[PDB]
Amino acid sequence: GKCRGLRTARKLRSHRRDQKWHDKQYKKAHLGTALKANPFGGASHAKGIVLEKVGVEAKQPNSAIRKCVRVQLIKNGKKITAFVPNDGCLNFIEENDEVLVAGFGRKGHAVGDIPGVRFKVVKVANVSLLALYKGKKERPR
Amino acid sequence: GRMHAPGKGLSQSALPYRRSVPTWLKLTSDDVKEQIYKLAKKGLTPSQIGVILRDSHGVAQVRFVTGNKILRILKSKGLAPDLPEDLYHLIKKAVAVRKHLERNRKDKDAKFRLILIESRIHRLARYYKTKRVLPPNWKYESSTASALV
Amino acid sequence: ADIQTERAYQKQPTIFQNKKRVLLGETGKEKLPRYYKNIGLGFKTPKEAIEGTYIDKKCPFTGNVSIRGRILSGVVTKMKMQRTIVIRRDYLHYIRKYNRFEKRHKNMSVHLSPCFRDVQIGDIVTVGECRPLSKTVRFNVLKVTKAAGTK
Amino acid sequence: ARGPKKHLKRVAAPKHWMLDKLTGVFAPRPSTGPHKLRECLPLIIFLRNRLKYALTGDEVKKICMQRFIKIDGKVRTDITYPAGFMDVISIDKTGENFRLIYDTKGRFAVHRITPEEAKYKLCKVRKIFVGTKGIPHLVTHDARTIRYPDPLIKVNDTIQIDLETGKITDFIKFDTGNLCMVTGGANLGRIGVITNRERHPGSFDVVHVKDANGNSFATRLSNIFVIGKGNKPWISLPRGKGIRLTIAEERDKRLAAKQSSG
Amino acid sequence: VRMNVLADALKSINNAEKRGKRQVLIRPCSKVIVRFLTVMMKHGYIGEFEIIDDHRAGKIVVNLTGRLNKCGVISPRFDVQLKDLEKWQNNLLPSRQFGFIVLTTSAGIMDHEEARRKHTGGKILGFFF
RNA sequence: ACGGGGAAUCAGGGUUCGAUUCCGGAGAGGGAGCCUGAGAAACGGCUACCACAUCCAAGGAAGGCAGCAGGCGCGCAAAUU
RNA sequence: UAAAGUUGCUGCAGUUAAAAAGCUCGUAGUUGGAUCUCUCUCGGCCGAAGCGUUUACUUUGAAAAAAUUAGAGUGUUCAAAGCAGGCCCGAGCCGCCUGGAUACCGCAGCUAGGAAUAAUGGAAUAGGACCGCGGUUCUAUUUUGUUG
Ligand SMILES: [Mg+2]
Ligand SMILES: [Mg+2]
Ligand SMILES: [Mg+2]
Ligand SMILES: [Mg+2]
Ligand SMILES: [Mg+2]
Ligand SMILES: [Mg+2]
Ligand SMILES: [Mg+2]
Ligand SMILES: [Mg+2]
Ligand SMILES: [Mg+2]
Ligand SMILES: [Mg+2]
Ligand SMILES: [Mg+2]
Ligand SMILES: [Mg+2]
Ligand SMILES: [Mg+2]
Ligand SMILES: [Mg+2]
Ligand SMILES: [Mg+2]
Ligand SMILES: [Mg+2]
Ligand SMILES: [Mg+2]
Ligand SMILES: [Mg+2]
Ligand SMILES: [Mg+2]
Ligand SMILES: [Mg+2]
Ligand SMILES: [Mg+2]
Ligand SMILES: [Mg+2]
Ligand SMILES: [Mg+2]
Ligand SMILES: [Mg+2]
Ligand SMILES: [Mg+2]
Ligand SMILES: [Mg+2]
Ligand SMILES: [Mg+2]
Ligand SMILES: [Mg+2]
Ligand SMILES: [Mg+2]
Ligand SMILES: [Mg+2]
Ligand SMILES: [Mg+2]
Ligand SMILES: [Mg+2]
Ligand SMILES: [Mg+2]
Ligand SMILES: [Mg+2]
Ligand SMILES: [Mg+2]
Ligand SMILES: [Mg+2]
Ligand SMILES: [Mg+2]
Ligand SMILES: [Mg+2]
Repeated sequence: GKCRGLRTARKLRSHRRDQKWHDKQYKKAHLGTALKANPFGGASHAKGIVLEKVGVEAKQPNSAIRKCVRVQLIKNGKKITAFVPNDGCLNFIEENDEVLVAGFGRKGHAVGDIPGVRFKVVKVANVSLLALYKGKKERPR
Repeated sequence: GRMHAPGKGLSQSALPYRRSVPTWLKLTSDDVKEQIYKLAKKGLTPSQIGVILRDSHGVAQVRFVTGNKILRILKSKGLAPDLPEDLYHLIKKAVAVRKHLERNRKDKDAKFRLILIESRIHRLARYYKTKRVLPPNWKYESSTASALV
Repeated sequence: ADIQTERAYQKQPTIFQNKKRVLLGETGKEKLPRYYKNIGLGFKTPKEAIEGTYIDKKCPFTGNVSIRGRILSGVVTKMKMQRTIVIRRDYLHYIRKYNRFEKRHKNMSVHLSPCFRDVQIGDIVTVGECRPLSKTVRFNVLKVTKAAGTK
Repeated sequence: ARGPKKHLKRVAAPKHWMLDKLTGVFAPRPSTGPHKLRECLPLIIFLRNRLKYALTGDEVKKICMQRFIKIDGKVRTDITYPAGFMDVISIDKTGENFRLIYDTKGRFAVHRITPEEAKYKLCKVRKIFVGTKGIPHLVTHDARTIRYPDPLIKVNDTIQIDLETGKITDFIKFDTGNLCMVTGGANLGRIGVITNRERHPGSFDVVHVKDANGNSFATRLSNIFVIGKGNKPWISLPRGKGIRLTIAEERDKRLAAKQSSG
Repeated sequence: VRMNVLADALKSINNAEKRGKRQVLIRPCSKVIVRFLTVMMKHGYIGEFEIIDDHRAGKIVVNLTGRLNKCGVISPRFDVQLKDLEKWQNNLLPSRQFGFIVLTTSAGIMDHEEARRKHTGGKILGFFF
């Protein structure tokens, strides 16, 4: 069992400090490898340049073609696959455009049928996708 | 349980509640002390002296009769060994095991038992150093052990 | 003779030992008057300091030091430097979270005056604070009490 | 810093000045003088906040430059002059005299005194030393140095000084049974009789005081100022005689006063 | 080896209480055990007990009344200030209408309420309810 | 990772934060050396090297916004010359 | 951050769901069986001096920046705030009354009582306590009205 002596504070504290490293989330947050590997580098959003448009096949048992864009970030130059979520919003994005990209909602984990996609497009050409979808603002042009 | 064995025996002695000398015992304190001195001069450890007194002279407990223990009586008289009897027996047993082991190199059990005996010797030596019975430089060494006892 | 071991002459600065006198008083005894002082706080001057002949400018009784500050205690652990020893102070540090304690220790280099002799490893020493005598020494030995095993 | 500091933040000012937070960023830093920065009351604070004579700092300067205010009988034009315990402030234009005495709350009080009383003050002996040619010198709590004092006067005693000539008239010895006021700590502003003194060599001494009502407390030796011999003070006391009330009895007194008002 | 005697005595008493026994034999004896039993008996939880005196550490025979739900010991003996007593009361006692925490103070061995009356702290030994 | 006074969440324990108006420390692009003065190794003082950089009649002269506004750049990210 | 008693000191698990070292010895660390109910002298009952074998613990007391938090008072029209305000006027033409509390501030360091619990201490080769009595050596002050 555990030691219950009156002078065992050092042992208890040292053991807890050493056994906190077997927690997945504590080690992920305090090790530094995840932060280094994160393309955003800890930011909530990022800006990138749309390299191209791609279609990702939805994982089984669902069957569909999810429209995504390959983009390259401006601050570090990494390449990222982002999702354009709406019905027909892929026609609002042109190549070589500048887009704002945020996370998908699961802190770096893939969401839904889309395999290996953890980012989504928020604004394209400095206007929000919601405004374009609802017809409140037009593309600058 | 045992210090170096899994056994958990219960065999021991139970002294009677009464501390008074029995009426039939005719011996006085001085006579018992003289018997103790004669036995010690004969070359007997205090344990053997107590065994002899119990078996032959009807002396159930010397501390009840003379008011003192055998070792303290010997120390007061001056007929006391330099090192305690239990440590002497442990060192003698270690010497015997080591003498056996040198002619039998493949007896791993003897090596295990020798390690246990030497651990007990170290424990007892440290305890006796704490009580200043031994000088704070006395050391048990295998070579010196034969001359020690 | 035995005192004079350095390249410079070892003298007590506040004692004038060249006072001339008649030839009758020279024959009697060449006994220099000793300089000593009471350090206060109830500590008594060891007889070896008053009757001794050693020279030590850092001695609390016959030297030019002042005892003011904290009075602490320790156990003698090492005696290998010249006129200075190393003592150890043990204590317990409290950890609020676990409601328990942990054992901790500190080491102090303190100055030992020649008046204190027969000091062994493992006896209790009461030291007092003074001005920095060296890089690491800030305390001076005031009292020495023997261990429990004294005969 | 590379040298002396010349400003004082308003929130970092002593709390017995009772300054408000939203008036400004700075507070009047007291000038160097007889009293410590943390234990004095600047002239401007007493002149505009306590007495309401001036509304701004400019009006305090306009009053001071007319040479109307006197501290210990001498005209001071400095508006940040450090005025401290047992000091006399005279305004001849309005014919008013005040003495700076702590109240039971530990704040300097507006205590008016008779012009006859305004001619002397009490001082605490801080140092006794013999100077050149074997002349004794006595140093008080307010930086006054007096030559040739009475041989019986020692430290921690009280001397009465005539402000006109600056000479000792008489003195009170520090003995049990005398009247004392606490000038610092948690018991600041309390008045009582000394009961006993505890001596700790190499450390601070502790003195026990008991007030008129029988409440007992203790302080350090440096926080005690002997006011009078026995139960009779040598100065006039403020509205409160130095007895500190508890919160419950302060509430009771306030409610009784409200009930009798109207 | 046996390192706490009060713990063994309290465990024996609790086990015998669960089984519906009328008397309990606890050995070895100790004056701390006697004080704890006296504190329990003053509140009517156990009843009269007798100390059998052999020439080595003694034994105790305790009568049971069936009113004891739980008696236990706290190890290690934690220092308890008078302002931290309510937390121990909340953690260890079942309700605020019954139950007692046993403390050893400089005045003696008593319950938490008697220590509140005498305005003193100490070290926690155990509890019973 | 500037440190505390403190902040968020919290049955009782506890976890996380504190560049930021108060108190201490350090720095003035990076180092180093000084004059004056009670007090500075000061930079809205000086003298050099290192990196940038302004005018020039090519001989020379003059630099330090992590002070208030303001400008470029950087970025998801922050105001009136 | 809580939810997470999924980092468990309070307060988690280790036969089969993840898990106890192949076995033994052993230093450091942690833990450890019962027992034991103020003082002479010198000065004015108290004052000085030694206390306590010492601690740990608990209860006091002193010193402990403001601001924030908790909290008392106060109709910022309420509130978040602030430290302000109230009363009679025949007008006080010397205007009157009153606040600007208190609580907390860990650890370490000071202070005074408690004596349970937990450490440590004494007289065993008696060169151990207490009351006395002779022998020897080394220095200081006072009295022989002063001075050697
Ligand atoms: Mg995983
Ligand atoms: Mg599924
Ligand atoms: Mg489907
Ligand atoms: Mg074992
Ligand atoms: Mg057997
Ligand atoms: Mg806790
Ligand atoms: Mg500055
Ligand atoms: Mg000023
Ligand atoms: Mg930090
Ligand atoms: Mg940094
Ligand atoms: Mg909480
Ligand atoms: Mg909770
Ligand atoms: Mg901060
Ligand atoms: Mg900070
Ligand atoms: Mg930073
Ligand atoms: Mg600087
Ligand atoms: Mg700069
Ligand atoms: Mg810059
Ligand atoms: Mg530069
Ligand atoms: Mg100057
Ligand atoms: Mg510079
Ligand atoms: Mg500048
Ligand atoms: Mg500057
Ligand atoms: Mg700017
Ligand atoms: Mg500019
Ligand atoms: Mg913003
Ligand atoms: Mg911008
Ligand atoms: Mg959490
Ligand atoms: Mg919970
Ligand atoms: Mg988890
Ligand atoms: Mg619980
Ligand atoms: Mg689990
Ligand atoms: Mg398994
Ligand atoms: Mg196994
Ligand atoms: Mg061990
Ligand atoms: Mg025990
Ligand atoms: Mg503070
Ligand atoms: Mg505060």
